[PDB]
Amino acid sequence: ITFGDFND
Amino acid sequence: ITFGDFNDGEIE
Amino acid sequence: SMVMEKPSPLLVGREFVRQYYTLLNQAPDMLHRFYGKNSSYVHGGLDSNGKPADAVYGQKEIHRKVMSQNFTNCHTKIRHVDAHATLNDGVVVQVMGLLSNNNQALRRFMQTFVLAPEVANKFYVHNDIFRYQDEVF
Amino acid sequence: MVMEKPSPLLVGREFVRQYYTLLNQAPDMLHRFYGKNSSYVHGADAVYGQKEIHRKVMSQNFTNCHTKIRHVDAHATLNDGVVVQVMGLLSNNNQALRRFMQTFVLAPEVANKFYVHNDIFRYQDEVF
Repeated sequence: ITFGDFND
Repeated sequence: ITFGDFNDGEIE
Repeated sequence: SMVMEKPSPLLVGREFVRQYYTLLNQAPDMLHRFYGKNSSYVHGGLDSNGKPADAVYGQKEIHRKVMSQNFTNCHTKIRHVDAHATLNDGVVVQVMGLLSNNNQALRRFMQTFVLAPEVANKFYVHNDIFRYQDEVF
Repeated sequence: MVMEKPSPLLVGREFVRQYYTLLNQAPDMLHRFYGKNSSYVHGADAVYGQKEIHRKVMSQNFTNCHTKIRHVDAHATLNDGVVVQVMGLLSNNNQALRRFMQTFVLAPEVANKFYVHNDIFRYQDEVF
């Protein structure tokens, strides 16, 4: 669902 | 380089 | 409330490829945030004497080479995604499809990723190899 | 006597050369390149380890494989392993050349000796 720097 | 399972020589 | 089984490397891989290429349509000037440092990156192209361009490394030198490729309305078609568990907790994701930049025409490409763990259950891009066919064939 | 230092793109380029030269000299020995818990994905589903890879390679009746490799990309990866992407053409049984992508992840075993842990392969022909 989420990768890297990204914030769910 | 040598790879895997082969003795130097029979690689080529 | 409901608890479901964790995604499989094949499912993790296709879902990254999905997230990746839609972002590159929506806002490619964020695409560097999939990468950490030590992150390989080449996305096609040729150099001076006609040979295939070389790689850039690290989250920041990616954000530079990503924006000189000025992406605009990237319409993309994945025909195939194949992904498997790797060394450590990683995933390698061979990808094949069709990318179109700047309303220029569709071009076939051949891509490999390596997605690596960092929370520890989050995945980042450690390597990314992309190549158009018409620049290599 | 004379001493230097090594390289990923060099290991990657070295390995390829040998992969596709043994692929023509003796496919019946292509398996010895791989270790335990390796993946062989040819075309389709995966197979694992020395014995099964050897049997899948058999079944595909590689006979007189010729290759033209057009570009090799290699980069160090996790374990100080190496990830390679190759693009080029393969022919089999004296047929005509078919454009192919192949992805190797190479992993260290012993001093200075790599083994293949993941091997995905597909042709242009039956993708786009």
